Amino acid sequence: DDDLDDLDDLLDDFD
Amino acid sequence: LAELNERLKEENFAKEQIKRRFKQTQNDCYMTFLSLLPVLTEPIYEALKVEEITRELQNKRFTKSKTQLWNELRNQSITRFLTLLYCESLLIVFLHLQLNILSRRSYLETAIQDENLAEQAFLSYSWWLLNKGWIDIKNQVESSVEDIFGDINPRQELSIEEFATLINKTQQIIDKQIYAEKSSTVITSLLPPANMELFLLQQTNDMEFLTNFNNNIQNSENVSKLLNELKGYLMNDQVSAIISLLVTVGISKVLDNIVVNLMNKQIPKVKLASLLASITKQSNQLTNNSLDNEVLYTLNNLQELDDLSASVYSNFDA
Repeated sequence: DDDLDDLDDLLDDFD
Repeated sequence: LAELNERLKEENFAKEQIKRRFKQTQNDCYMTFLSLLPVLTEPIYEALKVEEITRELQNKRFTKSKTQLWNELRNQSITRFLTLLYCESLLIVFLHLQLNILSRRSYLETAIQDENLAEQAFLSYSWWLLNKGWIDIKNQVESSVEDIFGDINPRQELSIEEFATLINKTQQIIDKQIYAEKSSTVITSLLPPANMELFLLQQTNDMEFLTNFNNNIQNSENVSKLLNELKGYLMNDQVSAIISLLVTVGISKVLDNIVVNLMNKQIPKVKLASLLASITKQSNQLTNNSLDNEVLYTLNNLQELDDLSASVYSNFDA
């Protein structure tokens, strides 16, 4: 759930 | 002596012409591939909506659970990348076999409209993969991606070699399934079942052609001959090896590019998610049908593929 939290940053690397 | 020199000038002329024709046929294969590639990529991109999942996850940041979306993004981003690479490879091999068979036929007829009709039809069969066969490949890829990546947390850090190895394991599973005789998936993905040949032509050609084509039952028999030859080649282990090799070389170029971008930025391990995003950007490069796309040039000019093409072109005993 915090694993998920940290993953959030990486969403921008799809740009 | 004079007449022997004349014969050797004729035979030189013939070998020059045969070599010129082969060379031109190989360029025509690459050029036809580039023209068809958009017709293939579009369906795949619409079906595997990597970008839509990405947008939904971001929305959540600020209805499937986050956990669900992230596992979905993992499978679909890898599935799309390998589906492109496999479908492209199959189209490349398919066109090299088709056009080389035809070119040989033409060369022999010269060396010696109905004939042209059977050639036109034969060429039409690229529609199948573009409008059906790719889905089977995508299903097989999706299954195999699940088998290897399904349990891996997107957060997990991997090295590029670790990731390459996982990609390679995925590939070996895919290969084992698509070449497996059930006629293999390859065959059914590139060629319609017998009962659907006339359907394909009706989807690809007009009534004028169809009327002319059906006026003479020899036209259908000629196409059946070309398809039997082609299917013969597709069932061959050496052709299978080449399909696998094309994919392998594709993956290699893509991963080299990812490595370079990394090194440039600053190899430390990177999170799986980062690799999913990287692959997706590189995928975009596989779909570019430009003359300056070095990856697609490479795939269309591999030695094993030239060797295959040349064996077909020179198979006069077919």
